[PDB]
Amino acid sequence: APPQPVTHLIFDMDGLLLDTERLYSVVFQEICNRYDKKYSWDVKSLVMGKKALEAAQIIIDVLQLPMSKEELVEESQTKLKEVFPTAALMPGAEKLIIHLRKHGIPFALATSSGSASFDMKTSRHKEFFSLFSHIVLGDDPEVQHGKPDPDIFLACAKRFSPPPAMEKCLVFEDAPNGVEAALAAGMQVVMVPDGNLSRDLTTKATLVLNSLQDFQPELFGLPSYE
Ligand SMILES: [Mg+2]
Repeated sequence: APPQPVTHLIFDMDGLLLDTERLYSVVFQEICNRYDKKYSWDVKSLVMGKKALEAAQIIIDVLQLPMSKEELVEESQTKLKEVFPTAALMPGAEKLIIHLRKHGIPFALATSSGSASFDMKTSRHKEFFSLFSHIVLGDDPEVQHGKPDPDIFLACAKRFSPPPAMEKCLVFEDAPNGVEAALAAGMQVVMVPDGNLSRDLTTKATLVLNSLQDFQPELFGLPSYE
């Protein structure tokens, strides 16, 4: 469907604004390989956008790992805490966010990451995340399930004042679960997937781009870059 104008933007964090998915990947690969299993792209495609416990359970079930979701979360989080602060902004992220800010376009963050993980990941980036109108995290009491459940995006949209119609919201996502959550919420979505994701999982979004650098805001009725 052709892109329609929007007034409010909602961003994913992991893999979209920050390069944190590579950190998850290295840690889960190390754990999976102990058990002679490969933490592969098909598995990643299932768990990106999920809350930590949800993701862990899926990894365990799909790869048949001999652990509980609680054990996998505890171990992986212990390892990830050491490296989360090294997260870096993705290409085009700063340019876009600063542009939206200048033009007073409301935008917010909607991430399945919990509080502690968010705090660690954003250690070097507090000035960037301070530009968001508001932030909804995965441990928000209003949000029961991770993506592809639409609740995190619905909750995020409802916290703008005044709240927009969902159809005037534009989501930015790197993950197929996030694309599905946006569509289920009645929102348009720009996907910026890793090119290793399958064709089937990267042909559902309103627009699919190789980089945020390629996003043309005017396509959605927003101001062009200066
Ligand atoms: Mg993501």
